[PDB]
Amino acid sequence: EPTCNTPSNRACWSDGFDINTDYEVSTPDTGVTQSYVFNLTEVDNWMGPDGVVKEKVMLINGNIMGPNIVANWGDTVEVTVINNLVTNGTSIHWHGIHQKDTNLHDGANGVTECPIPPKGGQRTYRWRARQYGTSWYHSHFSAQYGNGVVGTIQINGPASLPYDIDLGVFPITDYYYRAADDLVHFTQNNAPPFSDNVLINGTAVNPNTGEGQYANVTLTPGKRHRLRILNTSTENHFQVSLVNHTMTVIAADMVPVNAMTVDSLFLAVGQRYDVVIDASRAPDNYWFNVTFGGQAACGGSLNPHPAAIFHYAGAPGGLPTDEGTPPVDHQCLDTLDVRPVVPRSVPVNSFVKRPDNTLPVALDLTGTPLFVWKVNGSDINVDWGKPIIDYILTGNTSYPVSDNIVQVDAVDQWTYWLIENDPEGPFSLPHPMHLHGHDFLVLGRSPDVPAASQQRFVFDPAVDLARLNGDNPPRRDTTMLPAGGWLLLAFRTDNPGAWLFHCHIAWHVSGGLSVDFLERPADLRQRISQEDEDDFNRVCDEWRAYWPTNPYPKIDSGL
Ligand SMILES: *[C@@H]1O[C@H](CO)[C@@H](O[C@@H]2O[C@H](CO)[C@@H](O)[C@H](O)[C@H]2NC(C)=O)[C@H](O)[C@H]1NC(C)=O
Ligand SMILES: *[C@@H]1O[C@H](CO)[C@@H](O[C@@H]2O[C@H](CO)[C@@H](O)[C@H](O)[C@H]2NC(C)=O)[C@H](O)[C@H]1NC(C)=O
Ligand SMILES: *[C@@H]1O[C@H](CO)[C@@H](O[C@@H]2O[C@H](CO)[C@@H](O)[C@H](O)[C@H]2NC(C)=O)[C@H](O)[C@H]1NC(C)=O
Ligand SMILES: *[C@@H]1O[C@H](CO)[C@@H](O[C@@H]2O[C@H](CO)[C@@H](O)[C@H](O)[C@H]2NC(C)=O)[C@H](O)[C@H]1NC(C)=O
Ligand SMILES: *[C@@H]1O[C@H](CO)[C@@H](O)[C@H](O)[C@H]1NC(C)=O
Ligand SMILES: *[C@@H]1O[C@H](CO)[C@@H](O)[C@H](O)[C@H]1NC(C)=O
Ligand SMILES: [Cl-]
Ligand SMILES: [Cu+2]
Ligand SMILES: [Cu+2]
Ligand SMILES: [Cu+2]
Ligand SMILES: [Cu+2]
Ligand SMILES: [Xe]
Ligand SMILES: [Xe]
Ligand SMILES: [Xe]
Repeated sequence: EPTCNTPSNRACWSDGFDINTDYEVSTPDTGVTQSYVFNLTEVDNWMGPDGVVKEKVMLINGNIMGPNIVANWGDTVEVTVINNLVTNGTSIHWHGIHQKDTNLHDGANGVTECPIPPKGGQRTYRWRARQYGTSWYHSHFSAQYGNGVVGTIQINGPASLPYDIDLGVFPITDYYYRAADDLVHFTQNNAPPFSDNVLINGTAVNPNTGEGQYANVTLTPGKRHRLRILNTSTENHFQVSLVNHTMTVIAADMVPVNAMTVDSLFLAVGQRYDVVIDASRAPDNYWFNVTFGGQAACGGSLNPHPAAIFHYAGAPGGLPTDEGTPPVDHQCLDTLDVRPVVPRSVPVNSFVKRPDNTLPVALDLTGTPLFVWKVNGSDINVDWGKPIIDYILTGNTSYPVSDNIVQVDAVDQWTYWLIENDPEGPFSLPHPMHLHGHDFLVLGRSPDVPAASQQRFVFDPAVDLARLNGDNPPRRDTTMLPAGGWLLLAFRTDNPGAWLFHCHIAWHVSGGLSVDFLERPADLRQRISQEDEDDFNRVCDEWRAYWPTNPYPKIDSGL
């Protein structure tokens, strides 16, 4: 908990801890634990926020999102998850939480654990808050989170700018009336649909019926407000802007950055930005707009103008009256202009593309179903009843090809990775690439061009080394893989474990778009505590015993 964190000095946190402390190697010892229970249930014919009745939802504690997790830098977070769905297993991934030597609590069913069985299955996750900022959690059971199994994480800590009010979490998500599993089946043979609506902080207005409500945020005039924006969608990538206001970014994902004032922001799926907003405009009501760019290549909604209201306290009630100005087209790309407060530096003056450091993404339209995604020649397909961790605990090293294991034995070294976006395929799409267990450095990407321009780019050392940035590049957990192009990433092998790396569009990871970095398997087997081993076995026991009774087939990757 904080001892010197105030509106005038958000840079300070407590004795020996501030915005400049390297939070990757230094953690406050609070001795405090925050507890939550997530009770999952399945509801049919559920009337949602915009009036529309949905066939089926799967909810945490009977709400549209689960608990808002709130703790301090250095606390422990402990969550009991109880699966009262009918047929589905479940696993909760803590997106943005590195799980430093807690790989078994990562929530990747088929990798770190088996799914928690239905009809009362239970498991407790426990992790340390070694990073402060805005994150989120969600099911990793195929596309299950598309049904409602999702919520926010707020870990308090220092910030790179002074601010007066913390408005809290502000999750933005696409919203589909059809259920996740039908959408998985749909996207296996059909391009993904636009979203029926966009929920902002849990609420939206129906574009046809006018039912539902606008998110309504009250700003205190003259004050600096921290707003924690998240994109918790399954596919939609968002552009956001506040009419007649700027936003000053103070963090990207769970990494604080030097303050950057912008008129608008692109958020890929899974991305977060903490911003500061100054209520220094005439007291009034202002639209907060969700827009799309990129020639629909990274999403869209059937609601043409999803919005929230920003209301100055003391202003009249009612709807904003200035519809404002369309933001610049972000071309399905996040900004590489952010600079982490705590710096990292690495050499970018030489690189050789090789099979062992290249991950070629490929759309295969030649099998069944129609749309199958492959990485390095293979579509991922995990075994819920036999996670990689079971191999580790059993000394078995013959992993199925379908597990897309990329084994990395280097101890605490920087590793570089070239991701190629189907430069020779029929067509290519932007993908939000997400890495479990670490933040990566974004050293660079193919030239920024319009998202649907069909331009194809292969890494060329001769011209591309010069475009790389090794001097405190963007560091975060999610970044865009340009359509038709490439992305050059780097992470340090400081955390033994099995760590998924995949596109975060539910339909694409469903259809195979992922690898699994097996980081220091040898060190891993040694760091698994007896309590994690026993509990891993207990849960796998119960799943394996349940699965032969499940009425439904596994129809996708499992992720
Ligand atoms: C998870 O539970 C859902 C909800 O019942 C299942 O989704 C159904 O799946 C079947 C078989 O593919 C479809 O015919 C239905 O249309 C789906 N219903 C809905 C509302 O999506 C899904 O099969 C379950 N997954 C597993 C492996 O148990
Ligand atoms: C997001 O929505 C939540 C849920 O409605 C809001 O939480 C409420 O905040 C108001 C104003 O402080 C309180 O009167 C309620 O008691 C809160 N409800 C709960 C359950 O927390 C939250 O304010 C919204 N976020 C933003 C940024 O406006
Ligand atoms: C959003 O919330 C604010 C805060 O409650 C509402 O502002 C009030 O609006 C009424 C008239 O509707 C005024 O009489 C009050 O003086 C306002 N309170 C404050 C603190 O300014 C506002 O109505 C809400 N906006 C909408 C459209 O629902
Ligand atoms: C921000 O969102 C608002 C509210 O959805 C948009 O306002 C609508 O603008 C359209 C386009 O001309 C009008 O036809 C509607 O009547 C407006 N609706 C309301 C409720 O007033 C606004 O256009 C959006 N601005 C941007 C820049 O996207
Ligand atoms: C889960 O929630 C249900 C429905 O509200 C409740 O009846 C049940 O007791 C809960 N189970 C547990 C173990 O919390
Ligand atoms: C991709 O597969 C090739 C075999 O064709 C292998 O040599 C290479 O190491 C693989 N790359 C990665 C990072 O898995
Ligand atoms: Cl993660
Ligand atoms: Cu995620
Ligand atoms: Cu994740
Ligand atoms: Cu993708
Ligand atoms: Cu994941
Ligand atoms: Xe590099
Ligand atoms: Xe990576
Ligand atoms: Xe990948």
